[PDB]
Amino acid sequence: MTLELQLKHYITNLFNLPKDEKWECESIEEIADDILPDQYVRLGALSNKILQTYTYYSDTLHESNIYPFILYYQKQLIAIGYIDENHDMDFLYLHNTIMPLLDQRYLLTGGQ
Amino acid sequence: NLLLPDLWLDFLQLSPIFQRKLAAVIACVRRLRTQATVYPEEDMCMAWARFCDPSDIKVVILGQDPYHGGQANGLAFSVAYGFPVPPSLRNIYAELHRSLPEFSPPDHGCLDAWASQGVLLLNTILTVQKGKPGSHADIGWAWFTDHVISLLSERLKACVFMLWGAKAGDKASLINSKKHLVLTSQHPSPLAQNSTRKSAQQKFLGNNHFVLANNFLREKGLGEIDWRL
Repeated sequence: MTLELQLKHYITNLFNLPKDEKWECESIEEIADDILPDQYVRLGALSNKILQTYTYYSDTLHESNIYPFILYYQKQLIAIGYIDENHDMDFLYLHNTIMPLLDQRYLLTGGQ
Repeated sequence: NLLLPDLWLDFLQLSPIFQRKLAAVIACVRRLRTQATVYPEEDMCMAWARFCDPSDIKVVILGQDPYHGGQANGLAFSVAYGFPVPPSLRNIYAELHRSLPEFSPPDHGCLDAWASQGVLLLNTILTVQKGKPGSHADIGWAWFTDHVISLLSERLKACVFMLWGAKAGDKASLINSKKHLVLTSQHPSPLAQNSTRKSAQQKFLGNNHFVLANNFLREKGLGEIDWRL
């Protein structure tokens, strides 16, 4: 639960949201090709892999038009980020099952 | 005790061995409930079956597993009154509002009126451990809900099936698409909303599934669904 707490801290600080508002989660499985930008989905890497997803929501999150999310493939962390007001995905972390493609986890309190 | 209403027991006509297999899945969940929090409660995991007679089902909407934070109410996608509307349900509302001029997105996630009109909101997995999506994916619910889908296809004269995303789409081969209207698209999740001008599958927003469903029902002489909430 460390990563979800780091993401909540980051998002509530970035968007000046109430720190004590409860976040709820929607989880669905879906292939990476339908949920990640085309440039990050390649044959032999993320293409055709089913991801387990966590999308967080609340009243103020809905007011801000943002969807924070965490993606996994089996036990491997695949992505940390949020969908923004323009429905663009902004990644704090992205891994294609082979290697990290994007890593701004230094913005998180984890030290990674 | 198979937790199902008597009308559903009559509808499914479960063989003795299938009755025992369902009872075994129920027993597994009962064992797991003493070790951890499981959603929904036992007397709510069949709520999806209690809103209409199975012979009156006109639309089947498939979900995956229940919400795992206490908001599940035994229906796919729906949440109980007072709970914030989850993202996929918001996008469902958005497609309803685009396609149906009389539909206005509500401030709640309660789909009871749909269920009462013969919309079956069926999660393929009927329980989940708190905070752990997919944790009950392999305890036997999938066999049961697969069989339910097959029997709905076989026993109903005319029905609409809405399969959103890859997981639900995998169930299409269970359905007789000559008897029934099988509507497919990408998942309503905001994660799948904006993507690639590549997807062989049509986007959820714009899929027109609720209009096509009511057109089908009208063509077959059945009462249309009032989708308003």
